Amino acid sequence: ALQIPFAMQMAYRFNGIGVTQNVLYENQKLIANQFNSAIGKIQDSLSSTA
Amino acid sequence: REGVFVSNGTHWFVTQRNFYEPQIITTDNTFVSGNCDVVIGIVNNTVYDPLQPELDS
Ligand SMILES: *[C@@H]1O[C@H](CO)[C@@H](O[C@@H]2O[C@H](CO)[C@@H](O)[C@H](O)[C@H]2NC(C)=O)[C@H](O)[C@H]1NC(C)=O
Ligand SMILES: *[C@@H]1O[C@H](CO)[C@@H](O[C@@H]2O[C@H](CO)[C@@H](O)[C@H](O)[C@H]2NC(C)=O)[C@H](O)[C@H]1NC(C)=O
Ligand SMILES: *[C@@H]1O[C@H](CO)[C@@H](O[C@@H]2O[C@H](CO)[C@@H](O)[C@H](O)[C@H]2NC(C)=O)[C@H](O)[C@H]1NC(C)=O
Ligand SMILES: *[C@@H]1O[C@H](CO)[C@@H](O)[C@H](O)[C@H]1NC(C)=O
Repeated sequence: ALQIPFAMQMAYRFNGIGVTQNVLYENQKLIANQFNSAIGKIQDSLSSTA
Repeated sequence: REGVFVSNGTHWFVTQRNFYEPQIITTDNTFVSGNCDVVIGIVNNTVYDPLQPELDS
């Protein structure tokens, strides 16, 4: 394992889909909130949906 | 454009992700987008513009 900051790993993940990585940094708070909210929806989904 | 920024402690370089090869930061190695205010954890350094010493002759 080689350490790398998570906001910098996600920029590599964005280049890996052909989205130029400035699109992450210009939207980092939004992308973090969409991710945090989406993990929220997993808990609500699993907690209710047997 | 490709690779990642790194510092040896005193100087800033750009390097391909999978093998340490420190290169001077230039307008060829890098692309602009927007301005300083939006990016979390941006830093200040010169970016060398290779054309300017040619036109300085
Ligand atoms: C891109 O989409 C997101 C939604 O995922 C937009 O963010 C929302 O913006 C409104 C106000 O315009 C807020 O009420 C929401 O709470 C925001 N959601 C989140 C998760 O932050 C975003 O504005 C859109 N951007 C563009 C340029 O269309
Ligand atoms: C970081 O890299 C720079 C450039 O390779 C190093 O600066 C050079 O250091 C040598 C002596 O070690 C000098 O002869 C050069 O003139 C220096 N060049 C410049 C542009 O200053 C620097 O020493 C390195 N720092 C560390 C902590 O390794
Ligand atoms: C990067 O450099 C700029 C200047 O080029 C720094 O901006 C100054 O910041 C101080 C403190 O907020 C202000 O008093 C000055 O008026 C600012 N100058 C300008 C031109 O905006 C900036 O702080 C530096 N950033 C980092 C992370 O080192
Ligand atoms: C990095 O780490 C510490 C703790 O989170 C913090 O004080 C510092 O401001 C952080 N820097 C950036 C660029 O996030």
